[PDB]
Amino acid sequence: CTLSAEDKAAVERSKMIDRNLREDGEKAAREVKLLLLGAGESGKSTIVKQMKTGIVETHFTFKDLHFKMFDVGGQRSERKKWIHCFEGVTAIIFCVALSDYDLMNRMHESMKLFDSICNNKWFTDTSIILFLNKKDLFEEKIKKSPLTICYPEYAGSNTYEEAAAYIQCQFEDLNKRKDTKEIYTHFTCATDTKNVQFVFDAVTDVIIKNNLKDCGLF
Amino acid sequence: VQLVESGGGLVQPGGSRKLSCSASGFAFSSFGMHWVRQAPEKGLEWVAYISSGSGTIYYADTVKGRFTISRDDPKNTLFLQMTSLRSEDTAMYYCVRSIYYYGSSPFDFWGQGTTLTVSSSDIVMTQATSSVPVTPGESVSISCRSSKSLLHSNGNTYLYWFLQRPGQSPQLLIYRMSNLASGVPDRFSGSGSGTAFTLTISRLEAEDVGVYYCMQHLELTFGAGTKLEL
Amino acid sequence: ELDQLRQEAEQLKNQIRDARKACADATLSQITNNIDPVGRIQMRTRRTLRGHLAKIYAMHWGTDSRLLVSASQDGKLIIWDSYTTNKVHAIPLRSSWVMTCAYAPSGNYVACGGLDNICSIYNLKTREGNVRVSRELAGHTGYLSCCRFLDDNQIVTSSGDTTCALWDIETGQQTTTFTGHTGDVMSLSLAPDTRLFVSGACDASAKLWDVREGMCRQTFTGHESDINAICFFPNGNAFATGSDDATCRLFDLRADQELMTYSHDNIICGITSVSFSKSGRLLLAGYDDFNCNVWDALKADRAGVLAGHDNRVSCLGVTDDGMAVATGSWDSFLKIWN
Amino acid sequence: ASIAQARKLVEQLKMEANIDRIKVSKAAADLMAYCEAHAKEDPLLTPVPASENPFRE
Amino acid sequence: DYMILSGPQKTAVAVLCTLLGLLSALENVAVLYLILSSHQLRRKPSYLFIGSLAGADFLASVVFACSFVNFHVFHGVDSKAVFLLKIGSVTMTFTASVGSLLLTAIDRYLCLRYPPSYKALLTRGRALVTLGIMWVLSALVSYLPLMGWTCCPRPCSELFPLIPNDYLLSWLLFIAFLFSGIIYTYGHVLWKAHQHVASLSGHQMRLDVRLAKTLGLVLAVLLICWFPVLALMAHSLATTLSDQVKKAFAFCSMLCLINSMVNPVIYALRSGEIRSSAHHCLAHWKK
Ligand SMILES: O=C1C[C@H](c2nc(-c3ccc(F)c4c[nH]nc34)no2)CCCN1c1ccc(F)cc1
Repeated sequence: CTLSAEDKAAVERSKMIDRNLREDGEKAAREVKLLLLGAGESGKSTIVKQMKTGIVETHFTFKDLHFKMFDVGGQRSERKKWIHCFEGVTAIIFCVALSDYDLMNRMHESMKLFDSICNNKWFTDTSIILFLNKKDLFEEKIKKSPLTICYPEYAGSNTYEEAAAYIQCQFEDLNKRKDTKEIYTHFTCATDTKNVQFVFDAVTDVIIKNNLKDCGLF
Repeated sequence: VQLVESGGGLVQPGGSRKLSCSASGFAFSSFGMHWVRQAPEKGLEWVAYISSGSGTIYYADTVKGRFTISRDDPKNTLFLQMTSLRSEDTAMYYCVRSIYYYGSSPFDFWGQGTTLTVSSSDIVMTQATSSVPVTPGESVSISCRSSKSLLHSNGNTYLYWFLQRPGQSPQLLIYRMSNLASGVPDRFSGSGSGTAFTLTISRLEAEDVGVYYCMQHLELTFGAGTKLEL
Repeated sequence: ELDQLRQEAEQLKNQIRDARKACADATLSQITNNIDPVGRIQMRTRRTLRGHLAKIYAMHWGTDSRLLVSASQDGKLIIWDSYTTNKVHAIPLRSSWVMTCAYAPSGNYVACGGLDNICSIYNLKTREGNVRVSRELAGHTGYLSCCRFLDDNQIVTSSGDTTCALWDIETGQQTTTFTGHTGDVMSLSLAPDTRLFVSGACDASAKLWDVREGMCRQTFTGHESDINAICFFPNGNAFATGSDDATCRLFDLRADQELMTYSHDNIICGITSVSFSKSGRLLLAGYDDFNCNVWDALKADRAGVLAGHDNRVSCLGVTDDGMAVATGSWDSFLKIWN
Repeated sequence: ASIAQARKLVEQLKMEANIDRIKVSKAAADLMAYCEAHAKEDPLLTPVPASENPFRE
Repeated sequence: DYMILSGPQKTAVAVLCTLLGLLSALENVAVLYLILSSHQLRRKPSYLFIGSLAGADFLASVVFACSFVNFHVFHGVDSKAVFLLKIGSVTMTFTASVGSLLLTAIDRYLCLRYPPSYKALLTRGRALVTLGIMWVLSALVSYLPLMGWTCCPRPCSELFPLIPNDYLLSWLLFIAFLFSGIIYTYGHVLWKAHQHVASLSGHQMRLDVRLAKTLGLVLAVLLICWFPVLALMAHSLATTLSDQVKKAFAFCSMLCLINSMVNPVIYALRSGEIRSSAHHCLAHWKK
């Protein structure tokens, strides 16, 4: 073995360190990571409120599954030089306020942000979970004000059920990857409680599809 | 940091007893543990060794199969089964810690020890002078010689120079030559020239006065107890 | 008025450019046209250091030239012995998002930083046989991009808000603040004399700073994209920059103008790391196309290719005595070449 | 007001432009002299024999 | 004298086997290249099972073609040792193929039973040791008559030239267990997929159809090819076969090779990254 007395002890210490590293990584690779990327202050701080420094981090559990949400809205720096650190994240959560249509326009800027983040070269196979909030204000704002202020080419009526669908399909066709990635949409507000269930179902679907693709079946 | 010994006392030959070494003030789970013996009429003598994580266990060839040693990390303690004792086991027992990595300095801290009164191919080193006058405040050069060359293929001069002060527990002076780490005063310097060993202390002090013990760690037998008088 | 001030600034810039053109006589390639080339250089992998479980973002060689440190996105900072691939220390960080690391010149301290806008300093040689967080430094408003020890009590830190800083570790306070960059600062290099240091940002401009007085000396504008890496020539009278437009540029602070450009028609991806060798005869550049390249410091011609990584090469370093070259990549493997 | 920023930029430019620069032909030969002076102590450039290489695999 | 297969059609099958055989072989070899030269595709542990299946199929085709053509077209001396060796080899590889199918079925079941932790349950080491133990068990079961038997006191079969009759029954039970396991696993996979789709449909059906369109095809191509041979062997076990259908038995043996030519298409070619690697390889090999 031609090793001195101390060399064997050093090798044993290195082996113990390797064992600890492997044990830690095995537990680390079993949790779910979500990147929360709500535009502006459009109800982003609320969803974390009922689902519970530069980067804020949140941990929670549901049905024996561990979720880690990263909020990075306090950076205010060059977004193209720290965005590659988030490869391999399970899903990107996007938040949009439905009452900002008449308020350039906020909705158009949100569209630019969604287009920029959805078609990035680091997110060619990452699913997006889209939230449309402030619905309770939106329905009364619609019954008081028309939608044609934001949308010039809109031939539909002025009811909630049609305007909401029109906005949803206006957001959902901004992706150029109609096959590799999928977009999940939900309508929520402050009083709703079942948001966590929706997130769990969406993430389980994403994980199942990734597993099926990995094993060569797809 | 402190190590407290419990057990010992008056024992008949071949008795059974627990010896405990309790540690407080450091990370016990990352340190290997040694037991050391000092006879009243002799010098120091190694007993047993275990590593971190209970990996390997080593006993002296003259006590192999006679004692055994265990470690309890969650309870943070060290245990020894004092059993099958002869008539020459009456001595003082010490608990020692040692950690091995690149640049480490093992054998740094020693315990207080426990007294034991019982009823009634190795490397051997030598010391040229068994009694030398010493004047603190000057530069002192120290060297020991053995039956083999201590240099390994990795090229480091490899020998431990150690001190025992009269009236209390011993303490470390320098580990393997050509290397100086933290925890010891900067006055020390080590050097080796194949078979020539040298420890130099520029500012000798009463701290560095007492009985030494050149010790090897290649393959752990202590040198002859030589007290350098003032 | 604003218009008068911008007009006079444009006039000053024109005068500076005219003086820069005037003080240039002959290209260095003209002098070094007839010099014996270094020839093809073949380097082989001597060790491979397994253990990380994510991307590797930084590495730094120790002064003893045997121990090194690496930082990964799995929230781990590992110290390796290069001679025998044993793990001396493994330190877990408070935040995974780390993108810089440093190793103290004395060897007692380590530093790290990232997207938390905080620089953490850990003590290595302590009792209790572990590693503890010696000091946390805060005060930046952007992500921390680089850190480099000056001595046991002073460090220099560049952030993403466009400002560098000289700190005091004993009591965490911004001893000096360096401002003047328009875009966020990407990298900094510390001179061997430790009297001046260079900084490169995303405004395609590099600057020289004096540590003591705290005032910028010169400014170099040669590129047309972001600058990702920078380092000092061993002499101390030159430096090199790598950018995203797939070209390297060798400058100097004596003549204050461009000296060399390193580019090829078959390279399109940018440069992530730049390092010299002893005597300053070889440039080592890590590219995004899974590959590393070696350039002559006097000829623009390539000399060698380092392949063997299965992803982008992020960090690259050369020992103090110039005996080995260590590279890391987005696959969790560190490779030592000799 | 942007007058402060413009004034700061003008000041920085005017104290940057005051320094003098030397000719490249003499400022570039220093690099060549340094390279040729230390060319004998480059393990990466010259092939060091395997006897004294700490890395041997 | 044990062989009474005669007529002008023999020459036909004399080429038919080879007219298929190396074909399957070569395409199987193709898979064994693509899964290996990629140097990043085999990092997935799920492809080890498919690689083992491809290799077993190649060995089965190569060994079976010569063994079945020499006996019926060349009339070799066929001493006891060499005959027992080739029979053991063909049985071993044909059992290893079914073992690989069952193992990949278990893998696809794990892909859905524990979605999040699937990346931690099945790694390189576990897959490799399971493959090795399956190969060892198949080899031990196949080479049983090499240990020794005579079928002198107990009358042995007539379809095979001195193969013990109890071994047929044991082998049939072994394959019955394997097939039952495969069917159970691919039933539970579809049940779990349907349950998940139904559960998700509550909040607001393509996955079930996508899974069925492949799994049903796999089951059909396995069953319609392997049922006739086992059925005829079971019939011959109990009945002395007073008819001439024994001459058709060799023809049913051709079915055992018909599976070998479709396994790469159904299994290996289904994966998209395999097709991408094939496209890259063919683009590179234009020089
Ligand atoms: O019968 C089959 C089906 C299949 C099969 N072989 C034959 C066959 C029949 C007659 C022969 F001269 C053969 C020489 N080689 N093969 C021969 N007919 O079908 C090969 C392996 C499975 N198998 C088989 C092999 C050995 C067993 F003990 C039991 C089943």
